[PDB]
Amino acid sequence: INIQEDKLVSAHDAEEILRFFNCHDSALQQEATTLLTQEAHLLDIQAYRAWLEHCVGSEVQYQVISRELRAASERRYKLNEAMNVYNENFQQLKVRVEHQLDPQNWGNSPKLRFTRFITNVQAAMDVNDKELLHIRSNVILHRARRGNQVDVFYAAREDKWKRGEGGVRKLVQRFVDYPERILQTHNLMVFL
Amino acid sequence: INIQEDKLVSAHDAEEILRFFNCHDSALQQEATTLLTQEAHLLDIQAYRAWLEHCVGSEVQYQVISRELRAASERRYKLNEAMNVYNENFQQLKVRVEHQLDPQNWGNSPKLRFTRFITNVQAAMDVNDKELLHIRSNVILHRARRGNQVDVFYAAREDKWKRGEGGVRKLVQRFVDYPERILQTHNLMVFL
Amino acid sequence: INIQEDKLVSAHDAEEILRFFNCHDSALQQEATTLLTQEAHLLDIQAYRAWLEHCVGSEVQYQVISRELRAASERRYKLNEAMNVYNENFQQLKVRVEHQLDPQNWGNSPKLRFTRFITNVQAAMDVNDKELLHIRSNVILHRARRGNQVDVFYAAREDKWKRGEGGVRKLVQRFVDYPERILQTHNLMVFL
Amino acid sequence: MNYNNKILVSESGLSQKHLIHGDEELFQHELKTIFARNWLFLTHDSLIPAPGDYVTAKMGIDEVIVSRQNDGSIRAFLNVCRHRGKTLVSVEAGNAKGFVCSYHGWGFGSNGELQSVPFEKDLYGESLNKKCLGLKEVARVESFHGFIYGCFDQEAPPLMDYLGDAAWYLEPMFKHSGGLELVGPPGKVVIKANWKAPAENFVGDAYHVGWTHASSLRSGESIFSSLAGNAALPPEGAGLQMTSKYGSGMGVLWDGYSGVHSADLVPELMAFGGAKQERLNKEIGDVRARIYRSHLNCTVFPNNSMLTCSGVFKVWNPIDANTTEVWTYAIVEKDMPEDLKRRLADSVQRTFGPAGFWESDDNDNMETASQNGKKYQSRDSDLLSNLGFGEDVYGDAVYPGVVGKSAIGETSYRGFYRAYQAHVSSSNWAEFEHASSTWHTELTKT
Amino acid sequence: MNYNNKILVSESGLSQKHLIHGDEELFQHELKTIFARNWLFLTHDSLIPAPGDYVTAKMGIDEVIVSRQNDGSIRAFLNVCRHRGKTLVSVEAGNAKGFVCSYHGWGFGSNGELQSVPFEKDLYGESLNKKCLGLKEVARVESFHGFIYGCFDQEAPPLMDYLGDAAWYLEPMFKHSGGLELVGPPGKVVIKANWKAPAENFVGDAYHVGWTHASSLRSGESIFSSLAGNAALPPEGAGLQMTSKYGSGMGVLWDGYSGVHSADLVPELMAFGGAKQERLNKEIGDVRARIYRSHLNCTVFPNNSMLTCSGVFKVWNPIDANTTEVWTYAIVEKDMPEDLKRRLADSVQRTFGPAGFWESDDNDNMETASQNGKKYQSRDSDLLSNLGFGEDVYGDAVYPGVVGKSAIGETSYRGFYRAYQAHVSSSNWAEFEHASSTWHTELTKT
Amino acid sequence: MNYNNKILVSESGLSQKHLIHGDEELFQHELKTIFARNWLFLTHDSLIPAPGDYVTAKMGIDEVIVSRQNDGSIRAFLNVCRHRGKTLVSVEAGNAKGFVCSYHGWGFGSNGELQSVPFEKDLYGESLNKKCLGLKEVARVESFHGFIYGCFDQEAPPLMDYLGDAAWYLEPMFKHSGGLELVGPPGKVVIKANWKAPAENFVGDAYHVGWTHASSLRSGESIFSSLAGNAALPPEGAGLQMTSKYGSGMGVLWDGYSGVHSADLVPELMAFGGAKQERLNKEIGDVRARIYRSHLNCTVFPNNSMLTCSGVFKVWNPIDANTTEVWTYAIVEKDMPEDLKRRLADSVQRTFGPAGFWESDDNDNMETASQNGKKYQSRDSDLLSNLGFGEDVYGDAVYPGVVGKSAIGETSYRGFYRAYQAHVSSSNWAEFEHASSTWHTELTKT
Ligand SMILES: C=Cc1ccccc1
Ligand SMILES: C=Cc1ccccc1
Ligand SMILES: C=Cc1ccccc1
Ligand code: FES
Ligand code: FES
Ligand code: FES
Ligand SMILES: [Fe+3]
Ligand SMILES: [Fe+3]
Ligand SMILES: [Fe+3]
Repeated sequence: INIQEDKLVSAHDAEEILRFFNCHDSALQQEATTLLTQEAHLLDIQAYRAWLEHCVGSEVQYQVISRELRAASERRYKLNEAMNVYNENFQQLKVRVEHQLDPQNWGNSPKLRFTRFITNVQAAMDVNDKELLHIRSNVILHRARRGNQVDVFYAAREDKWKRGEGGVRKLVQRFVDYPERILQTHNLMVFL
Repeated sequence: INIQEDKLVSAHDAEEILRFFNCHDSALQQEATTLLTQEAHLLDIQAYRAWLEHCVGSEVQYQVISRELRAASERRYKLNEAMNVYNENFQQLKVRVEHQLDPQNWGNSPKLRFTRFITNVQAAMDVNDKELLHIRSNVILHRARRGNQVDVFYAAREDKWKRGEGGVRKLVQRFVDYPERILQTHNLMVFL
Repeated sequence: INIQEDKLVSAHDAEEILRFFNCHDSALQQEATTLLTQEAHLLDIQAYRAWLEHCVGSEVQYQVISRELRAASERRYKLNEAMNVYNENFQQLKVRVEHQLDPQNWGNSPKLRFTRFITNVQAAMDVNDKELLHIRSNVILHRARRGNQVDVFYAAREDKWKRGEGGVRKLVQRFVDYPERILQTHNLMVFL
Repeated sequence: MNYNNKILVSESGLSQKHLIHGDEELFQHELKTIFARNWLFLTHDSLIPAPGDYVTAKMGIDEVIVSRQNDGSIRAFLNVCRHRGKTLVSVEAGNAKGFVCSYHGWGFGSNGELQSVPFEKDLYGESLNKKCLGLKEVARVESFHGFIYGCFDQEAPPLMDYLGDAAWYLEPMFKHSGGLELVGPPGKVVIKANWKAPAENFVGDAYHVGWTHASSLRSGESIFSSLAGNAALPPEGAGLQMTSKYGSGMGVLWDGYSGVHSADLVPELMAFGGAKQERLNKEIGDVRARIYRSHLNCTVFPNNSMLTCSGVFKVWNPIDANTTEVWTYAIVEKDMPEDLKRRLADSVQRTFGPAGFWESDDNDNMETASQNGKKYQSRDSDLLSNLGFGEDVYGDAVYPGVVGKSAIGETSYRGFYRAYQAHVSSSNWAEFEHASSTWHTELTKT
Repeated sequence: MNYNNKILVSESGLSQKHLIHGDEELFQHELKTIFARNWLFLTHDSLIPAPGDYVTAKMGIDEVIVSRQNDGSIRAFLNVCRHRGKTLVSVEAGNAKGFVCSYHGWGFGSNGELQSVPFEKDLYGESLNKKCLGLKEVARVESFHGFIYGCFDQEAPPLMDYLGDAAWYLEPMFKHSGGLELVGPPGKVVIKANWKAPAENFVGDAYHVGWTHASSLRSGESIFSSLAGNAALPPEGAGLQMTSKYGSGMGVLWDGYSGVHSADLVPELMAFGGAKQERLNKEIGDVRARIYRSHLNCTVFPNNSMLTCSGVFKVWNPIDANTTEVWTYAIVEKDMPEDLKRRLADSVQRTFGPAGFWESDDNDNMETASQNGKKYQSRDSDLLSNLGFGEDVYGDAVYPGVVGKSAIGETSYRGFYRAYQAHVSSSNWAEFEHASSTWHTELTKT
Repeated sequence: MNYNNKILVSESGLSQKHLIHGDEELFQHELKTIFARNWLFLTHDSLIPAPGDYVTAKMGIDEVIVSRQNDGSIRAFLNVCRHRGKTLVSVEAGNAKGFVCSYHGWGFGSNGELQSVPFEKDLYGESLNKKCLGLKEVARVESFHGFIYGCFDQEAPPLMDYLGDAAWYLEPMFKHSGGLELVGPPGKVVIKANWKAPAENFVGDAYHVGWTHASSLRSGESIFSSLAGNAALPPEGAGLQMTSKYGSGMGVLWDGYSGVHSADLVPELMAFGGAKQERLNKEIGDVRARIYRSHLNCTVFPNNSMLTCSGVFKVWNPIDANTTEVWTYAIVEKDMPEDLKRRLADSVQRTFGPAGFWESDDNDNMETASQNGKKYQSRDSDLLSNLGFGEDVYGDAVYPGVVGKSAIGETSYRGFYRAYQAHVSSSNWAEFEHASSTWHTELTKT
């Protein structure tokens, strides 16, 4: 990709493409698929502690941004381009997990229902850190509650996973640039 | 998973996780993916007879439940927790298939359009019955009819498949706990 | 499939089933998955030139139809059954790509956000043309723009891919029969 | 629209303006003159049998909490906190001695009383009059053989009188069978129809069965199956239709005890119903014992319907003029073997539940008939319900109410819509009564 | 709002209150005074050529069945059963001798007559007056060279008179070319705009083309392509604008026979149109033969538009004040080679269909201009259509109607909105006529 | 509904009819009497600091462009083209000397002037009066220490007077701290609540904190954490409540400088605020320096709220009676270290942003309390705000406004709703003033 020719493509997106076009490792794509499917299963059944213990690295940055709408031709206005819907370290994820599990979280009664659909999995080892695994995947996340509330979330996820305690691969970075500027789902209180 | 610690997790869900975390068989996950993709293809083109003949075991239980909303802290009220949207044996599935194919089913003219998206496939052989295959998968089911009617269904499916006539693996149990309590899709007249 | 018995099945759909039930090649399904995932990635980041260069054959027919609603029992009325939402050769795709990239395409500022979910991939080599690869897959396409506009498209894609320049497999035919008769997405200005 | 003057339903209930299924202003008017005035189904004893048991239910567009009291009675209250109006209860069923609001923590008893306010002494001192801050209570709650109905209007007739002539037909199954139980939880589905479309269909529409349900009749092998595709008209004396002063009505299809149930239940049911009928002959006489094991398609005005013997029990909960939330329960006879009750409940949902293949046959009929009521050229058009007019009787020696002695007709439509029009044009029960003093004469003209 | 008095459109059509694109009460009023009163496009002979052929169409928010009769005529009927109001036909096109309702099985003929009622003898006896139960028929159905229009109002002018001065401009392509065919089925898409936004755009908006469609002009290489990004103004005498008494109007862009079609069709089309023009010179004279092969952007009042030569044919079907269902067909000349017709049809959809890249350029313009009409500070604001005012003529020796002799202006907006205001403030055709007795004088002031 | 006569808010603001959260006609009336009349938050200097910088903002349901002029001033204009009403600007922020419409290419300056019209000379000649075609300008735009508010009503009091007694409480943080910056872009989420539900909650609801936010208090370890699950009532003198003539009000929680921030920020914040307080003692006195580092939950009437020290800044943008678009910014003190500002901004969004776990606790409370206002049996019910009534004072020697000298009460609800009712029943500012001439006496009765 030449972003001077492909005018709509950002430098960041072009860099990420390059990562997966190169050394395609079939076995790695399958390991990644397993990792993400099991992670999604834990989240869907609301096993948030198990998710932290099994899927999330101590050094994690879990980040979801919302980017301000700017002109495609904009070149002068240089103030903060995005805010962080999430930008969590492990302890901050733990706070959110405890908030979910608290018996006085009134919003969680009756129990919520989550269904996640993970697709378009791609995987590639980092060039310089042969222990760092890049995984890209897309998620549709369906949340249903209280009879007739239904919220569906859609996102692409740029992950880094690395082997941790016991040799288990764990999430050390998740980055999502949320595609909808104004949320129509009451909140973004779901783990993408 | 310890459900005393992971307070939001049901005993049933914790049992099902355990099934897939253990002996991971890559080839089995691929066989399962093929099985479910072909099943979904038959259903999407409304080949309901072919679906019965090729995908459904004579001993099948095809079950979709709707669970009443109860307090997370509820411990005393012990009446029927769920109703069966579906709870069909083979003959009952056949009745539904004949109803679909009947030329006086006025609702089927003009012809419906189905598109199914199957994701998050997991597969594991049963411990005790080495011929029983457990398959878990999620479905998004899109049904379009009559110009501007569009209904989208979302569900997780807990299946058991077993080799039948000709050695063909067939569905012997499907269990779905439908995530939305009040349906907003006119009906649930689709085979999840 | 016997379409005399399976009354709801079209001759075309029955023919396409037959294609994938026969020689199942696991490696081919994986190659196809990679091809479609990379194609979807290029489209999602709006690398339309790269998509043309890397994914689209010079002899392509890119076709999306909308079929008029007719009675299931209809046998006499024989006028044009469908119109072409798309029916593009390579040059016509190029026109559409240039239209997307034009700096005076006002609709593209602020920049659109695309997320594609590709599932149900099936692949089979053509019987007679051993260089022609048939690939079937389903797509959910999410387009978000201008704060609160969200459009979701759903479709099954019947593709033919063939090795071109440099031995790269490229799309030589895509056929989609769009499932919704009346679009509720403002337009169908997305590459399915 | 002036509801005092506007003729929405013509004399004798012969026709109705199509706008009644589409007009939102009329829907709003119905909240007052239909739903706030009449008896509405809440629950059954079997779903809240013990002290502290509660369910939530809709009454019109309002939500109520329905609770078994310590003394064995049932009281119902608006599911709305008396402080800043938050919804009190977010679940569908449970057991509790009270309900605490998740906003500021006010605690109400199962009896609706405001029992506790956090830090009351420090904050309100002695100034908060909790005695005046009880949950807004449903004025009237009565039981018909375990079936619990509510009414916001203190002036309503007792539930038994409200059922009028329909009660006589329901009693063999509801009372003399030893009693019914409601099997929950219900299926719940939203359809894009006016609540009146399914209500009118269940109250009196046998005509549609052979054609609408052709595919279900042919596929399921049930006992009404000879009707499939209008292949055969039921014989003379196959049944009757009735209607009543306050709008409730039903069709009676003689002997149809296995109802819509597929052949896999027919022999067992036909044996069970016949056995109980033989016992009932001695108690309530041959005719009423036969009614017990006859298929009744009934609407209890305004929006509760049922198919006895089939065991289908429906609430058509109104949302707006073209939106209805359908609740589906199963009814079973208490003395049926437990395994039969379970299979009957599943069969009710199989045929008429969220994925009920019979109920699906009705979708397009109800939705389009309703939505067409909004279309400009149809608003002032006349929906016809004249079938059988001029052949109805009143005061028959055997069968009470306004009765059409034929299985298929529109007798029950006419009585339903006569009552509907009388309510819509009235400001209170006294005016309804005045508007209804010649109700049966109006229905039996010509 | 008092529609007798409220000035929604100012004198000479110079401005309109922005609320007209957003006000739901006015939308409801338009159902009566615009859609129930005026001629609306239904179909073409080419889509229902044989006896029994039918299509469904919208007329306003109503749906009709449009059927070729045995005698060769066309009749149209509300798609609503006369019994309980169910939608009769659920498909878009077919061939049938009649239509049976899926609710209770009533059978209507292609001629709208109630022909059969299931078990009529046993149920209704001789009491059902089927003669009075025919489908509600569209009062007026007329053809303009194969293009079939309907009108619910028996009092409307004949379609030809209704087209007024616009007919003269359409005739070379619609009549003298040997005739047009409509290629179906149409594309169908919902946009979040008022129906008037695209109607006004097609009737008279050449100004927007260079800027709105900059990207499509630059990318497609069509013959109007010099306009891209307002790089170049069309020369003097590049075209004209016209409007008429009953609201129809159009722009004329001289010689633009290949229209919006991309370069891959330009040489073939320019050859074909020029060849036919050379023949037509002898028949209808040079000017009219030139009009035949000139690009006309036209709205047939109220909600049917077209681009001749480009071959785009549109119905803007109203749903509510900010919702419109867009139907897109292709028009082709009957004597074109079949392969050219096929490629032209695909090109119409390529440019202006559901994925029409030109039509997509217009989306935000129409949707936001419409939605802004609901915003509080904009409701009472004035949309301007004064371009070219004071330079229009009437009664010209060569070009009839109210005419602006320039390619770009707002002449056709003014005539469209003058007619719109006259209808909205009138209770019937007689009042419209009275309100329109000085229509051209009003438009040519100053 | 007659808004002159209808008592929507009872004397002394003691109660409000529940319908106010659900009634769409009243919502439409509020567009006129609340949103078109009062001061509404637009942006901050920090988001448009340089000439040409602009943002879009809502004012009620209207959208405006807010632009920094060359002279350093700020002007705001309807985001609507003066030609055919298209939305001019489709982005949220940028820098430009002007805005060109994508429909017909009209070019407006950053000063709102119509500066260019494509081909003006050839098309309009000299006839287009561009001087009269400037964008519709917001009549009043004023700054409160960098915070920019707009008002469509030229007759409004100056912003400073409008803030009334609330200004005294805001000044230590807004002015004497050296100044605040707004960190953008905001989070944006739609909730299904009336705008008044969160506005009333932020203006005066400390009561809900311990119970609603039990889980967030317990999980986050913030400094208000002893409140979790109503485990502990704040001591005597923990804070106060105030309200003002024009409706703005707030709670004051003494010393709570780290606010809702989780323990990871508590020590740093408590150190920083205390250090600045020690400097401020000498400047503005001990009490006001203490107010600077005290947690203020404030609503600037009608729909702008904030938590000082926590740094949460909210706009509750109205969509309809049960729909609100929530904008969330972070406020930081200009002289904080940049790293602290960044972490504070993230923490504001962590707690109260689109995925704010605290804000999520409030969802069901606001949404259901609002939606219940549409339910038939609740419309005429009374929402209570009587806590602390009869203990409020006015004209206190230290704390100005109508003041309740307790941390938890409903003082600020009463003043908010008193002002609301006075506006709703008034046609202009003069009538509001007349309706408010005994405002504090009304609030301090008994
Ligand atoms: C109204 C539904 C019905 C279903 C079966 C028999 C009679 C009536
Ligand atoms: C109004 C659309 C249009 C398109 C091309 C030429 C003239 C007008
Ligand atoms: C109204 C929200 C709030 C949050 C924290 C403290 C005081 C008030
Ligand atoms: S709203 Fe229920 S306690 Fe306040
Ligand atoms: S509604 Fe058509 S036959 Fe009854
Ligand atoms: S609408 Fe803006 S230039 Fe015409
Ligand atoms: Fe039915
Ligand atoms: Fe255009
Ligand atoms: Fe709160």
